Order: sequence, then structure tokens, then C-alpha cells
Amino acid sequence: NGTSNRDWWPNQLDLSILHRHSSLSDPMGKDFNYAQAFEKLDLAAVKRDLHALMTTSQDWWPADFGHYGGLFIRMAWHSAGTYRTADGRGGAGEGQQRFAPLNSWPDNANLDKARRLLFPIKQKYGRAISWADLLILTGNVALESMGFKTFGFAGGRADTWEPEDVYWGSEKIWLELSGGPNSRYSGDRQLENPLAAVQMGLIYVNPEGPDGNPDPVAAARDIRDTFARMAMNDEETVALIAGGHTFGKTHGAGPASNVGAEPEAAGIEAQGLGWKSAYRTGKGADAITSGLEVTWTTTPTQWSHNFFENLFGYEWELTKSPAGAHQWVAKGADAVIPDAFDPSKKHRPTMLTTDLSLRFDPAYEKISRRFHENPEQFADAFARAWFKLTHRDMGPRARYLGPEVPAEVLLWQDPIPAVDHPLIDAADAAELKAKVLASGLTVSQLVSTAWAAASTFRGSDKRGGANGARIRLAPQKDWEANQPEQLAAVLETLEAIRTAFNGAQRGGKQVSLADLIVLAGCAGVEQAAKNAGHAVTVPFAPGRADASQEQTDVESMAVLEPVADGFRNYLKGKYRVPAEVLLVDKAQLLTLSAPEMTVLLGGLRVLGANVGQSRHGVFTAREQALTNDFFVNLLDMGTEWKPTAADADVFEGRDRATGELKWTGTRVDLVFGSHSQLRALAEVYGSADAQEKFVRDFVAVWNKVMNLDRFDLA
Amino acid sequence: GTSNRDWWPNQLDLSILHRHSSLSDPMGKDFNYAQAFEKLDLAAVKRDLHALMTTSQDWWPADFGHYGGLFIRMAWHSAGTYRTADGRGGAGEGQQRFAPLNSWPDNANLDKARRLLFPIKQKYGRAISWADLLILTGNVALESMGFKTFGFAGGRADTWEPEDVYWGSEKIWLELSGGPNSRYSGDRQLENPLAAVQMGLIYVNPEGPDGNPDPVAAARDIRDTFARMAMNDEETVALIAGGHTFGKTHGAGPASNVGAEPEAAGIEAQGLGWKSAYRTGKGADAITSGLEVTWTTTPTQWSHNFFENLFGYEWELTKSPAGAHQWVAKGADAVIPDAFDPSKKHRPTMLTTDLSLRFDPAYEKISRRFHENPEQFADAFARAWFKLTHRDMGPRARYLGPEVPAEVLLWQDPIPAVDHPLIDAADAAELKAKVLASGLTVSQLVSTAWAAASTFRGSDKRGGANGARIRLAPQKDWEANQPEQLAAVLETLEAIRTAFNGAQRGGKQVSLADLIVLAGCAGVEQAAKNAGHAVTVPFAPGRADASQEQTDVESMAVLEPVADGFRNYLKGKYRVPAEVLLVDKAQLLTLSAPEMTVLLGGLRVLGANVGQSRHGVFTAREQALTNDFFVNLLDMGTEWKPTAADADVFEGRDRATGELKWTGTRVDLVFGSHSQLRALAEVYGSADAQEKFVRDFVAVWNKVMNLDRFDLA
Ligand code: HEM
Ligand code: HEM
Ligand SMILES: NNC(=O)c1ccncc1
Ligand SMILES: [Cl-]
Ligand SMILES: [Cl-]
Ligand code: NA
Ligand code: NA
Repeated sequence: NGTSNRDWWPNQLDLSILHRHSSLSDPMGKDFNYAQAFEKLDLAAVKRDLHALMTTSQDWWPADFGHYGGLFIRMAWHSAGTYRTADGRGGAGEGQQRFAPLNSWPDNANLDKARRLLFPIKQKYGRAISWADLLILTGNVALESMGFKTFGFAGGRADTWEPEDVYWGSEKIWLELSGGPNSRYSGDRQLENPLAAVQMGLIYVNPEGPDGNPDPVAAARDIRDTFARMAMNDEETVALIAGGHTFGKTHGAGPASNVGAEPEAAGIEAQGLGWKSAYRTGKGADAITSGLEVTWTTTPTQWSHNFFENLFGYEWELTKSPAGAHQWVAKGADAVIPDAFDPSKKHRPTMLTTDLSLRFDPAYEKISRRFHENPEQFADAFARAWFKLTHRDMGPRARYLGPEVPAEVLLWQDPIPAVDHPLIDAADAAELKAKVLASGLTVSQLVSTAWAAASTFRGSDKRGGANGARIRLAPQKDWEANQPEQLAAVLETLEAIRTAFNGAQRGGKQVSLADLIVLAGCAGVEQAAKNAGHAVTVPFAPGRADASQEQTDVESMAVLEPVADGFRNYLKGKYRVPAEVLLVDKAQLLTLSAPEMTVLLGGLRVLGANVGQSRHGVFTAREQALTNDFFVNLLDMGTEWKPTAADADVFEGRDRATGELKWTGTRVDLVFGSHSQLRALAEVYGSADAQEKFVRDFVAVWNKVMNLDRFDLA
Repeated sequence: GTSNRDWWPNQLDLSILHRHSSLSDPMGKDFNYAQAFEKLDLAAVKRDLHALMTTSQDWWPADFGHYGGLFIRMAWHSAGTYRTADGRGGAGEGQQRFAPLNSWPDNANLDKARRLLFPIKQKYGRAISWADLLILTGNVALESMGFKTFGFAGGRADTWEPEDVYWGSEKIWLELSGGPNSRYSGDRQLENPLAAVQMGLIYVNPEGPDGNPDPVAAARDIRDTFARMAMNDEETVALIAGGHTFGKTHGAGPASNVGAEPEAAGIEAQGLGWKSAYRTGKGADAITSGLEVTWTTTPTQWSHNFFENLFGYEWELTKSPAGAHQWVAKGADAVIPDAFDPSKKHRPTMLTTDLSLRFDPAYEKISRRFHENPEQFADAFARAWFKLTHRDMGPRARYLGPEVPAEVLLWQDPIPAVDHPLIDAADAAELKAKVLASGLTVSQLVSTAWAAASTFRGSDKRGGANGARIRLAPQKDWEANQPEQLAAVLETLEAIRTAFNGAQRGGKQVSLADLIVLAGCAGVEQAAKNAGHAVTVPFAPGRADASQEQTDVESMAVLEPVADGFRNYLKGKYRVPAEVLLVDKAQLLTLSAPEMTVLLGGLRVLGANVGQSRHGVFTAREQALTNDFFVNLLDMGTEWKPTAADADVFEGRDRATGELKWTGTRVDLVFGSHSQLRALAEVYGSADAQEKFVRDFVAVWNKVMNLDRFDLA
């Protein structure tokens, strides 16, 4: 009820997304290092306790079949299942299921119970196992307990301490069907990027069918699209759904109107739980979670091949659960499926609409039949897919901790070869920077190429960055933002330098192209500082390696293309989201604060890093010199700015007294003179005492970006 | 995009505790603004500001060729958002340059005033904060026009994001009272903590209450709002008449000409707003308030013409060119200069709220005294201007520069100078042992030191343990302080003090303020020992004891804790939920969410609750410093339900037997409910956390004890 700045100005940009996750909200000390904690955990001990928990039923949420394994597999699947390849946001890697909004999503109903069941284990091991690792490890132990051998497990997901700022959609009603005022669909059922779910508060798709219509073929279209938006192909998708639905059951014993407030809405006495139900005992046999009432197999607590036997072995009739939801029952079947609580009851086989998709979509049916005929193929596929699902956002294999990490390198990990030769030392770095500057490559070309290589990193899923030298490979070499023709010329010169240096060495010392691109960028920044009269050495850390084309999945790389990069004043097309919002989004992915974003952008503009050598925001008469000119000129009140008649998103800056044109700029350039918080930062850097501070802060942020993916040095 | 606040609009907001991280600050971690300021050539800055006064810019031409009135309004408004209820607002953080205050309707065209000052800010850089520059500029404006100010102190460090302040619940700018989110109830009772009559005003409406042009009624709103800003009748009259000696209002055409406020304006406006389509949009055509008044015959020179005109004319109700109600002198000649045309003159004019100074009977007495004795007027105005502009700066030890007034003012809650050697580490150890041998308990010691130190609030830097004001009126008799228990503790400590000071040589002595804090430190050490942990709690001497004569009792009243969740105390029944009031108190204390959480769970097991209430005392070893609050709060074997007698008190029963185990309030149980607070509770309730909990508790306790220690900056 107190009115806030977001109430008064709801379309203004939000910078607090860049300053979340401060050391203020973190209870652990500054020096806490979770990897080091984890590495001394007795992982086998934790696994024993998790095995014991499986069948330790608690009366406040009694275990179906006497075994929590299905509930825990669903919990871990949902932890990972929020992931979107568009921006890398979501996934299991930050344990965000325990914070709002995900703790209270309708699709996460009763997973508050699942997490609560794990607190005694959490408490016993304390800081040595994060919630984020614990949720995945529990799902793995559930599978092992029920007879499925997993492909492996890595720890190293540090806990976080507040909610992430993620765009989950614009709907203001949970579960709203398509076509409303804030619809996430347009056109021929085109889901808006970056979303990867069909309704607000769902993980991927609606189990009754698209917008509730129980058509398995149409549902399969939604399955395919959302799963692809979560990095899964058809084979992985079938394996995951059929694999998962080998276990456990759904819950829909009575009408959904019996279920009360989600956790964030519940009373303080609920002590963090939600969805309290007035139906009968509210739990156990009477539980209501989705509103469906399906049990897939004849042994829901044991790995089996019964899913596909049932799917293909019966014909299916449409029916309704006790809550009124659409679901399917096997025609003419006997009552062969066990009841979760009463040994004297058995049930006919049942399926969701979206399970039927696996049989009635023609591409899925071929895979399903293969898995039915070849169950060893199904098991192997499901094990690989479960590992990928649960590790997709963990980043390079260098982050993976503990004794159960799979040795097999997987293409989806964007793998980087091991380095098996001496690295360049400081004298060698100095020799190579001189050679780069004697080649004729310009500051603009050197800065632009390193920026292009390093700025693909995003902290949301720890993909991208300059390691691997993938800028030389498809598809990065051909991205428009990367200036393919310019890039090719710089890479040819750098590869000739490299060849010359490597051919002159002894021992096995060599420099990778990945390291040379970054070092060359560093030489450009040093040259730019010299051009401005400043003596600056830029730090450089060797050790990057070059990945091959065959180690580079081109379709998976596509999502890393910068379609909006304000740091290079680039926008690939016209978007509904304003460019300055896209700039803050990119800064968040790069892990930048607002001051770092500000310094970086103003430096890049005067170094010539704009795509196409655009003059928009180039507020200097000494381009390729590292100065604070961007800020001093942007803040000059002798210039008046107006949008152009040709293009409302480009602005002309004229002398206020004469009308003479002095500059042009975009929304990304001018926001720094408009937003009250951004302008306060620009004033610091545009003050007469600030040139050396600007240069030193620029070098620090430049080095930060160059090192974002260097978990080999963590 | 839909946010958590959208889905759950009533859920508690912890992000207010985590502002001002080193993430959002452009200056290095090691920047110290006092060190930069102390080397500023303040005289040179003032010479540049003096020259700016009469250097008109054509994008916002100077009225009368002089920006001094604009800048005095700018500085008044920077200071004028201050509220004594919570200390929030004021000029001390330079928040006029951030949302929402940069876009309040009462701050219209002060974007232009701040813009005029950027060349000077640019020249001097980090050596002068925006916060200090806005105030300095108002002083130089006054001095340039012939008024002697009382002084100036630097030291307001800049901030880098908006403050989270409750300004009201209205959703429309300037909404008149009586709407669905009215800030008035009863017989025109303004809701605490608010200190303005309408959302987006500084104090009152210049046309009269809700627009009704009755000076007598307006005076009641003036008196109420200004008292809520720490000003009495003399100060109020001096300030309004002082201010309105200078400059003019702006209302040349209809207000529908004036476009979006700065936070709403297009990107091309480059941080300015209120662009006007009326004629030239500026200068002679300017529209700010919509009133068109010029008070004196010399708007660029200090005078006593405000009161000569107020009392020398009778007044007629009239309307400005924008349609606002205002007053014009009956029968008068055209003696007031025009701001741009030297061939035009105007009749004297006044606002409804100016006329309050004559038609309220108490104001009229003061106004007539100042009219007859303009030297009294000048002195009252200079003192009130200093107070206004420094009220949120904190102890005088924060005051920087060569123009600091030597006079000590009662409103500063002054602390006497220390003129003797301080106790050393071995002395402190001796005194801690003497305190523990006296028979004072852990609960008594912790509760007394908490009581003394936790009056601090970082909003205006008032309060804290320095001064030993806990022994004086009114603190000694506040209910939350447990007056009879407190008196017993204080008598025991004063006997220890007397014994130790009587045994010394060389003039060494310990103040009661330091011994209160040290005794609390001994209690926390003892509690740790009771748990099996040997720890030393840090302690820094150098507090002094203030006298009763040096303590304004009425000004102290706003520091009374009516809600202190750290002592499970709520003085009465409020509309705002107790958990929200806990977060508000944590923000005032400058605590993060982790610090709040540790501190509360420790206080509960040390016996710090008012009245020895058992609510939240989730331990069987009270007075031992353990993490038992968290381990017991998180025990899923306990089921919690509100009591039938009181919905805000909960019983914790064994889930299997029904046996009563504990009771708690909303402040206790929020740590088990709120998803971010429960995550913190889980860290401190884990089996590996004993050592960490003790360490973190001692660190936040020491932070609280030192909040007012600017003598150690
Ligand atoms: C098209 C994709 C999917 C849909 C629409 C879907 C739908 C559902 C629904 C409606 C439930 C019932 C929740 C309740 O009422 O308790 C559920 C349960 C479950 N799902 Fe899925 N699912 C999908 C994919 C997955 C995947 C990929 C996994 C894991 C690999 C998985 C594993 C499980 C398990 C184990 C259960 C049983 C939970 C219990 O025993 O408590 N599902 N699924
Ligand atoms: C009851 C309290 C007060 C009310 C209702 C009030 C009202 C106003 C209004 C409506 C304006 C015209 C804004 C514009 O259209 O440009 C203004 C101007 C001004 N006020 Fe006040 N005021 C109050 C107190 C003060 C105080 C305490 C001071 C300072 C000590 C101050 C100093 C000024 C000055 C110098 C101007 C002239 C600005 C210029 O020349 O641009 N006022 N006042
Ligand atoms: N929403 N979460 C992210 O965007 C992110 C998380 C961690 N580092 C960079 C970005
Ligand atoms: Cl996320
Ligand atoms: Cl404030
Ligand atoms: Na992610
Ligand atoms: Na304040």
C-alpha cells in the first residue's frame, strides 16, 4: 500500500537487478568459498542418509507407496526445468526453487513438502552441501533407490540468498490461457522469446493439452517447442518424459477448490508451507497437487519398462479426474496398477494427454517404439538426458566437483581441450603485444575483436566467453554483430603472428589463438591509453585453449548470438523491449554493476568498438584514445537533443545557441544522460578530477570481462 | 514483466536493508568523503557560486538577473522533506536528485536549478558532494543578497540510489484529503510518520487546506507540518518570512501547458522535466506552482519588506493567470519590480499561507515582534536556516570545514568534550570483572546496553549510547526501557563507576555512557561463557555523559521505541504488521537481513525481551549465547497456531502429542515463514553453525554499540 517509484513510473528502467546478490544479503562471510566446503563433505554419508529418507514417511505428508522417490524426482526435475536457452536464466544451479516466485508456482505445488523433508539432512551437513546441490543429489538418490543407475553427479552449485530477477512473462493471472491482454503467444502459436513455458507458473506445457484442449498431437507441438527452448531434442525429450513417468503418480483426489494459498500467500503459522487442502485428510490418499489422478506403471517405486508397454499396449479413452481435469484411461483393461495407500484397491492404467503425445506425434512415435523394443537404449538415453537436464547450467567442466563426475566429455558442455604445454610468461606477452601493435592492426580492430570474443559470456548458465577461440568457428565467425569481414582480416593477421611465435619456440611452449585474441585486445587498450597520454599496463592471464569445430555444436551456439549489444551500439532488429532495457539485461548477464556498465560503455564508444564504425555515441574528437570524453560531452548543457523525424530512436545533439549539429546518439547512448541514477554515475566520470580514475576503472572492468569464463583459474 | 511485488503485494520487503552496497557506488571502497572535503578550497567554491548568481543561462533565464531566490527554494526543499517521526528525508543524502523527489510537483523546475550547478560540481569533483553543494548554494545565495548566515558544515556524503521511504499511500499526485488512501483521519489528524498535507508537497498547500483559501485554517496545517519537521512557532515564522523575502513564484499561464515531470519525460529531455508549451516556456513565461506572487520591492536583496507589506496593506482574494487562489494588496500602487521588463511594476501580492503569519493569533504576535525588530527577525532566521539545513547531519563530530558555528545548540543533543585520559584494555577487563561480580545478570546487562544503544537511527543520525541519556528524562521512564529495572541497574553501575574513578591517578576516569556499553559487553561475554565459549567482545571507550540541561526532553520523544522487535515489544496495536515494523527498525539501525536475524535470535536467548516475556525464548538455557532460537524455530516436530485470545500470538505444540512447547509473536515466527528470512535462519540453525553464530552475534552487537561513534571517524 505505500506508493513506490515503480508504481509512479512503471516503465522506467530497473537498475537494482545489477546490484542483487551483494555481500549485504549473504549470510556467509566474504571469504566463504563453497567449492572448498563441498570438497570436504562426505558425499557418501549424505547419500546414505538420503537413501534412508526415501522410506521414512512423515505423517504430515505421508509417502505414496511408502516411498518418496517419485516426489523427489519431480522436485529435481522442476528445479532444473525452469531453464531457458534464450538467456540461460532458470535452472537448478542457484537453488532458486526455495525463493519466490518459483516456490509458489502452481506447477511446484507440494514441492514445499519435498524440500521440508530434506531440512534435517541440510541441517546435519550445513554449509558443506548447498540446497542447490542437495535438490539434484536427492533426485539422483531417488532414481538409484528405485533401481536406476545414473550417469553421474557433480557438486558445486553455490546457494544464493534472494530471488533472481527473471522475466517469466507479463500475465497477471496464474496459469492464464493464451490470447489475453498479456499473451505470450502471437501468430501461429509463436511463443515469445525468452520464455520456455506455455502458461505463467508452468514448467513446460499443460498436461491436459494446449490451453486445456486434450489433443495429444497438438500437445506434442508444445512439448517439442518448449523442450527445445530448454536445450532438449526429440530423443532427449521422449527419454525424459517416459523416464520420469516410469515412477510415482499424480494427485487429484478432489476438487481443486479445496486447496488453499500458495506458500508466499499463506499465513505466518504455515511456517513456509502452502497449498493446505480441506479435502478429507488433505494429504496422502487425499492429496491434491495438479488435479490429475494418473499412476503410470504397475511398479511405481521401481524402474521398469512398463511405461511404453502400457502406452502401446492399450487404446485410450478420454476421461476426467476427480477434480475435473482431462486425462486418459486404458480401454478394456484390468485393474493392474497398485493403489498408493490401500492394498485392497487396484486401478486401470491411465495416461496424461502429454504422455499420449509420445505415441501420436509421428516423430515421437518412432523414438518411443525404438525405446519400447530396445529398453537398454531407453535407459542409456534417459540417464544421459537426466545428467544434461540437471547440469545444463553449471558451466565449464572445471566447475564440476566431487567423486561422481562423469569422465565422458559431452558436446553440450562446449568443451575446452586440456592444455598440455608450458604457457607464455610475461616476457613472451610483451613480445606478442609488440608484434600485434607493429602489424598495423588498429585499436578499434583489436578492442572490437576481443570484446566480440569475450562478451558472449553469460553468468546465468556460465556459457560463452573467450576460452575456446570459438569466434573463429561457425557460427560466431558469421554473426552480424561480429563484423565478419573485419573479423576475418584480424584473425588472419593474428594467426600469422601466432604461427611465427609458436614456430620459434622450444620445449613445447605455444600460445593458443584464444589467448592471443585476448592479449591483442589488451595491447589495443594499452595503445589507446598511450594515445591519451596515460602509461597503463593491462593485466593478462594465459591459459585459454582452442576448441575445434567438432567440439562446437552450431545450433546450441545460436542462442549466444548478440541480437542487442549496447556495448557496441548494436540492435539486429526492432524489438518491443526498449534498447536501454536490453542493455541492462546484457550487463546483468555479464555480471556487471551499474558503475561497471557505465565505465565500460563510455570507454568502448571512444575506442571504436561500435559495429559498422557507427558514429552514434562517439562523443570525442580523439577516437582510439582512452579518455572520459564520452561523459564530458554527453553532460555538456550547451547541447540540446531531439529525436530525428526519420527514426524516433536516433537523436541529434545540436548547439543550443546556433543549431549546429554536433553529435548523434541512440537510446543506449542517451540513457546515461537521462536516467537519474545513470546520470549520477556519468557525472562522476565526467568531472575534472576523474580522468585517471576513469582509465583505471576501465582497465579493471575490461580485465573482468576478459576473465569471465576462467574457472580454470578459480 | 510481472514481479514478486505484483503477486504478493503485502509480503515484507527486505531489499530496503540491502541498499547502498559497494556494488552501486562508483567511488572506490576506500574513498573517504571527509578526507576529500577537508582539502576542498571552500572559499573558491563560494566565489564561483557567487558569480553564478548573476550569470543567466538562456535555457532558464534568471528572474531579476539573479538566481538567488531559485537556489534558496532549492536548498529549502532539499532540507524540507525531513520528518522527526523517523528521521527520514532531509538534505543529508542529496536525495533531491533521485526519484521520487526529483519529480515531486513541489520540486518543479528545481531540476533547472540543479542543472545550473553542474559546471561547479564538475570543476570540484569528488571534493564536494551534491548533498553539501545544494546547501552551500543556498547559503551563498543568502550571503550574495546581503544576509549573514549562521555558518555551514560540510560532510554530507553523496548517495547513489533512492532511499526507501514511506511518503504516503495515495496513487495520485497531490490528491486532496478524504480519498481512499487519505493520510488524514479524525479531526484533521495527519498519519505518522508523514509531515506533508498532500502527496508530492513539502509541507502545506499554498492556496490553503485542500485548496480552500482560508489563512486561519492554513495556519493549523503550517503549525502541524512544521512541528513534524522539528520547528516551533518562532522558527516557522522566521523561515517562511525569511524565505519569502526573496524571489517570486511562477504561474504565467495555465498549468495544462506544463508537460511530464523528469522521471516521466522523454530520453531527449536529458534529465529535465516540466517542459512548458506556454509562450517561451521559461523566464517571463515560466510556470512552476501556478501562482504569480512577488513579495517584496527588492526581491534580490535582504530586507524587512515582507512584514512591511504584510502588515501595511489589507488583502483581496484573486486568481493567478493559471487560476490559483492568491492575494493582492488593496489600493496599492505598482511598487514591485517585474522580473524581466524594467518598464513594468506590480502591486504587492501574498499567498494564503503568508497571510497565516498575520491572521493566526499566535503567529501574529511573533510576526509583529519581527516587523518592529527586524534584527530579531534576522537572527531567528539565520538560526532556523542553519537548523533546517543541518538537522539530519548527526553529532557535531561529523561537521566539517572552516565555517562550522562554534555555538553548541540544544537541538544537536550535544555531548561534552572529554578532557581526561581514557581507560585502557586492562582497565576494561577490570571493570568487566567488577560488573559480573556485582551480581548483575546477563539479562540485565544486555537489556540495559541494548536500551541505551538502540535509540540510534541512521536516517538523521540521532540517538545511540553516547551521552548516557538513558539515565535522564525522558529515556529513563520509557516503558520499553523497564524503568524500575533500569534504575536498579544504573545505581549498581554508578557505584562501580564511583569506586573505580575514586581509585585512579592522573585524571583517568570512565564515563557512565562507556560503562553502560562495557557492562553490556561483559554480559555478552558471560553468556558466551555460559555456553562454553570464551570470547572477547570489542569495546571502544570515549563516550561522554550529557546533562539534563543539555537534553531537550520534547525533541527526545520521537526517539521512543513504540515498536522494538528486538525486545519483542509493541507499545500498542498498529495498522502496520509487527514484522514490517521490525524491518523498519533494522533499516534505522543500518542492519542487513543477516545482521537483523543473528541479532534477534541472540537477544531472545539472552533475556532481552521487555517484561521477561517468554515469547520467542526458544531455549532451555536462557542467558547462554547459543543458536537455540533457530534450531527450535525450525523443528518440524512443532506445529504452530494463533491463540483464540490474541491472533498475533502463536502457540507451538508437539505435532504428535499436542503438548505446549513454546509461544511466539509475529516477529518471532516471521523467521520461520518468510522465504528469505527462513533461508537465513537455516544457516544459523545448522549443526555446523555454533561458532559462526557466536562470532556473527558479537560482531553485530559491537556494530550496534558503535553506531553513534563518529568521534572514531
Ligand atoms: C511434457 C512434460 C511433462 C508434463 C506435462 C508433466 C506433468 C506431470 C504432472 C501433471 C504430474 C503430477 C503432479 C501431481 O499432481 O503430483 C507429474 C508428476 C511427475 N512427473 Fe511429470 N511431466 C512432464 C515431464 C516430466 C519429466 C521430464 C520428469 C522427469 C524426468 C517428470 C517426472 C515426474 C514424476 C517422477 C512425477 C511423479 C511425482 C510423484 O510421484 O509425486 N515429468 N508430471
Ligand atoms: C508554509 C510554507 C511555505 C509555502 C506554502 C511556500 C510556498 C511557495 C511557493 C508556492 C513558491 C513558488 C514556486 C514557484 O512557482 O516558483 C515558493 C517560492 C519560494 N519559497 Fe516558499 N513556501 C513556504 C516556505 C518557504 C521557506 C521555509 C523558505 C525558505 C526559508 C522558502 C523560500 C522560497 C523562495 C526563496 C522562493 C522563491 C523561488 C524563486 O525565486 O524562484 N519558502 N514558496
Ligand atoms: N537472472 N540471473 C542471471 O541473469 C545471472 C545470474 C548470475 N550471473 C549473471 C547473470
Ligand atoms: Cl535465474
Ligand atoms: Cl531518506
Ligand atoms: Na540459469
Ligand atoms: Na534523513
